[PDB]
Amino acid sequence: AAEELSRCFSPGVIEVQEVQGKKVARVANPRLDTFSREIFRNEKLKKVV
Amino acid sequence: GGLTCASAPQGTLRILEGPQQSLSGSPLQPIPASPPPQIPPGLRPRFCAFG
Repeated sequence: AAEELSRCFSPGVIEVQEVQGKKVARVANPRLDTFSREIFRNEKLKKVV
Repeated sequence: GGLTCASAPQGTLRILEGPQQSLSGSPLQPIPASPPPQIPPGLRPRFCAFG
């Protein structure tokens, strides 16, 4: 789901880096986000942002 | 030279050119379907948010 979340925002916002075997996701430069709301199209991940 | 008359003809054979065989092929040849539009390859966000 982190690689799915990284493509719902503009390129640069959610980086997906490994922390002990799993690929967690964190915010990084929220300034870049074009505010296109593409994550609210995704049903599993409109409850995690 | 008298040219007398004769009896009634029984049947009348009609000679005519034959039907055009081997003109149409046994499968049909349709115009192929115009393709559905593709998302073109190499599409990326070219607009960065300012500042």
